[PDB]
Amino acid sequence: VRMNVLADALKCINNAEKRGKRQVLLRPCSKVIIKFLTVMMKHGYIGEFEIVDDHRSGKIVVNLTGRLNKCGVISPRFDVPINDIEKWTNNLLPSRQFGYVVLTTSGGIMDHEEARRKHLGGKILGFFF
Amino acid sequence: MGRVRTKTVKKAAKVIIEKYYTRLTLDFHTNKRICEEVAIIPTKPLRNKIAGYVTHLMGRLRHSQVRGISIKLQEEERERRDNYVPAVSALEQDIIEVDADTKEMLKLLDFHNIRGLQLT
Amino acid sequence: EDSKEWVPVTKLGRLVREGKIKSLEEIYLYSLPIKEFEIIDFFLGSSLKDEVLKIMPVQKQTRAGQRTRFKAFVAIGDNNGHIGLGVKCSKEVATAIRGAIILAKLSVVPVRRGYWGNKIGKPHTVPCKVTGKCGSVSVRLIPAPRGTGIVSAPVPKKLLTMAGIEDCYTSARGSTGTLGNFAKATYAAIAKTYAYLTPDLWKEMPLGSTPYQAYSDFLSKPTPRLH
Amino acid sequence: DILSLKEDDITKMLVATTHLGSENVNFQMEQYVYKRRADGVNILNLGKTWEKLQLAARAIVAIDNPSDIFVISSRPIGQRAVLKFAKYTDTTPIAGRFTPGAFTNQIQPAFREPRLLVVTDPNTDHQPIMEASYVNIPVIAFTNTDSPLRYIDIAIPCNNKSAHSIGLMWWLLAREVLRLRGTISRSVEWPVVVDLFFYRDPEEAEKEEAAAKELLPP
Amino acid sequence: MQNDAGEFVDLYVPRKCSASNRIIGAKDHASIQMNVVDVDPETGRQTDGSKTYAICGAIRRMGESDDSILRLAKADGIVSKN
Amino acid sequence: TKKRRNGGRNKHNRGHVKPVRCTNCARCVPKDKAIKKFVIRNIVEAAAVRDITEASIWDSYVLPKLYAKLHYCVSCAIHSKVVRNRSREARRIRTPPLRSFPKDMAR
RNA sequence: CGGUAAUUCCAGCUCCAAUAGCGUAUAUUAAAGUUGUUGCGGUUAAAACGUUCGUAGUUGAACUUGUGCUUCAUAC
RNA sequence: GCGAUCAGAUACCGCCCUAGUUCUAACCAUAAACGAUGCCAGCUAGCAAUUGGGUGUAGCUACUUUUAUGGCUCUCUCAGUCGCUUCCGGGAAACCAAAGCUUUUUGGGCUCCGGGGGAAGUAUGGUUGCAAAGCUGAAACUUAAAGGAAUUGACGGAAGGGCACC
Repeated sequence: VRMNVLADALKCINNAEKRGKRQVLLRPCSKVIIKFLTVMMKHGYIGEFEIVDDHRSGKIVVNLTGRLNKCGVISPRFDVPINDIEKWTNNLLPSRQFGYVVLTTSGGIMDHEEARRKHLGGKILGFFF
Repeated sequence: MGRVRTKTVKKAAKVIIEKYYTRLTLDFHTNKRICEEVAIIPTKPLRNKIAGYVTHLMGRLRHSQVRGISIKLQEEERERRDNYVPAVSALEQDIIEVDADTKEMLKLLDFHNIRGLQLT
Repeated sequence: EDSKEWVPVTKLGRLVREGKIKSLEEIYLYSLPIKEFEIIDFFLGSSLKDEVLKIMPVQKQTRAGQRTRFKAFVAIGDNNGHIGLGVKCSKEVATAIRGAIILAKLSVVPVRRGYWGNKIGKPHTVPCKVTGKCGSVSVRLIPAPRGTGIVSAPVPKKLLTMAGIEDCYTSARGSTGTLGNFAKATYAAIAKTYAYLTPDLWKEMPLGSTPYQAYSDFLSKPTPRLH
Repeated sequence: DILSLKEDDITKMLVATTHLGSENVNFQMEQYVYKRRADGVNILNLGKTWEKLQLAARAIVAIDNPSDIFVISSRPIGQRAVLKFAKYTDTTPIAGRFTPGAFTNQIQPAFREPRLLVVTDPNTDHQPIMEASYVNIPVIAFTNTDSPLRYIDIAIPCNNKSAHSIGLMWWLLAREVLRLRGTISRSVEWPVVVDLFFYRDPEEAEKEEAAAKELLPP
Repeated sequence: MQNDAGEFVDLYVPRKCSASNRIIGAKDHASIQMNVVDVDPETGRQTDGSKTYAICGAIRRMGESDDSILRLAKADGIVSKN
Repeated sequence: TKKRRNGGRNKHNRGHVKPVRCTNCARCVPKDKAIKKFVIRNIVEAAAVRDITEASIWDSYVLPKLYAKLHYCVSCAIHSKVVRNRSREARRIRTPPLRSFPKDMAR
């Protein structure tokens, strides 16, 4: 059954990034997906994505750019306090310079470089670099 | 059959013929005489070979010469074999032959309403 | 003493002997075929040291009875930002290493050295993390702060002391006794560092001179201009 | 305009059966195929493939050496055109065998170093295409539907199995290399014929003499 | 790349693929500089001013770089009325 | 070390397939893993045709042939050399060769 | 290695490593991505139950107040 | 049990046949029970067939008639399956369109299983069976290799060639 519905947009972006596609058709559009790509959109790792609506679940057609390498998804959502947030930024993020760990804190989905500013902690969602 | 020709008789037969086909004869006995001129040899049975092989192929260049040789006289004839034969053109002058579905492509693309007629 | 000035064979090395290219990374800029080591004797050669890593013998079973030929490794690296790797088999150990040092020079590639966490003062280690696999060994290069030197096995520490990478973290899986697959694994990891689209490289270039365009006259002339 | 299609040429393009494409399409090449008849006549777009020529023409200039553009062929029906194509432009004609590999050369002081390979067929002339994969080479290939496109930029979809198609397009190349700062006085009608890139007959060559001087005695 | 005291520090900047944005690896030997030159709009008369295109091996080895020229051809308007 | 893509021969989604006795050793070998040869051979073999058609009654009658579908164990068609030992790049072919003529043993 | 010219044995000369320290045993930890959650492996190297059903257990799609609009504190 | 064969032959080959083979009634519960590849889900490419079902002929053909049911061909689509072609993915390789997306210390759930080779599927206990046996299942001891895939050695008892009076 379709277990993790965040996850296989990120294995359809990453899979279709590698072959170098320019547009990507996700299915079926969580509002955690759109909150995730908007985090990937403020940093320009993604185009402007359009949500072709059904009355079923939603479908997204995403425009790809070609700036990113890997969007993954940390299943299960491990509970990540602020103190062990640094543990993950060594692991998932390939340099201290760039890269992002998206996590759901309670004050809205933000990456670690916002939640380490707003002093929030939450559960982890995914990453990208 | 069983008297094949080695490399030296083969690799010298070309290099004298494409150079000195001119003022060269078919007569092997005088083709025996010309090998001491246009090259050198240490021994006379090699001139029994290297003249014998060129004369065992000398008539063969008249009748459909094989590859690997440039006689320097057929290529200047090949300029005339680069002949334009007049006057091959559009055959039925348009041509009127069309596949009857790309006649649309002769109209949807081309503004030429010229006579390309349906042949099924 | 040269004692023999190299002949321009290709059109590329024509230009470096005629001096129309005076920068080594120009051929790296368009990814040219660098197929004469007499190219890199011009640009570098000052500060290019050879180290061998193994002179691993290797044998074949003929009918009476064996025959040994020598797969000598050699490793050249300009001490800041260029590295190479050389492997060849021959009947003598001298005619491997006199010719292995050729085969390392032909594959000399540029290193990207990046700041670990704070961009101050001539970046040192590596911009990202890179794995190079060559047959079941895969060395996983990782940045480190200033002043902690190259921690590895002693072999690819020699691949990085001569690469200009200053302070690196490494970890190597697999049969790490096979030296061919442990040199080449790091070589295919060091050379990777300029093939990874860090977000620093998004604004593009004017995108080209392509020096066969920029110098189409000297290759149009057949006269071998000297100097 | 003058850089547009100029439909006197399509009157000649029907003659070389450029509309006739092969049966099997190969999805890279489907962007040029207009449509198909029943039972395997895949009719390509004719203005696409004419627009490729001026695109190929806009590519073939800005190579300041006309020497350094290697025209090649392997098939002999593509050979009489190609060496005669190098008569007017100063390209190097490569008819037949390549001797792989050309890449540390033998006698020649300068190299046989190309800079834009161009090739009548990607199927059968596959050898130096995949040998153009080493020395940074743009390759224009005359294509049919069934064609590889590996290391190909650009393709030119014509017919590439008739004697007349390759007989046409090299004359179609011959115009636009000279129309575009090649000084043919801006697309006037041609002093050279548009059929010299043809077999006078299939081999063996019958006794069709130079300008066909007929024998008064039998 | 560049440190705080405004320096493009290490060695160079590689060209990116003009088709799908990827980097040109510094040993890419199915790489290209494709210099399509423009033309006078009236008749013939090739003008100076080319259009330089860079196309990586990863795209040409797919074979999908006949059409990936055309997108860079059409968006630059070099091939026209498409 | 797997030698064939299909292993033995050709068992795609059946689970298990019926056996057949080999023609000249009577070995239980299966149906798809069986070198099937199918002969249509004349009854006089090509030299008595000029002798039977003397003593024919009719207008040459033309004579019948045999019709049998012979199965072989894999050894009993390497030993008979119906089928031998292809190369490693020619174990991958099924479609060629005859390439010369109409095949004999019919004839 | 030693099977009668021992770069390993018994020595002598020499030489090296640490040094008021050094060797030996068992134990333990790191090496060990050879117990692996981070992090292993299972076509052929050890390793996918003969098959499917199925409670325990583990794991389960989408949707249910979101940016607007005006101002100032505020980067310039 | 014969008859041969062989140095012997409780074997292969040859003859005779008995339990068995076969049908219902149960037991047994294993196999190279193999795709040596658990299962549910998504993605990443061509091309050729090919079994069902759907659909368009702007196809032929059947004659009941130009027809219409039937067949074929062409076009598209599901559910696929089998082959090839290749990675422009992985792998120790042989290879694999999954054995790929297992990325750089990686993450779609879930279960079963492996930890140098032997000893040993043994010993012993429990449990099932009429029994054969099945499931569970060690250690003392021994040991530095055992194993995988591939190269090069036999134009050494295997095919296909090609020579000479050692």
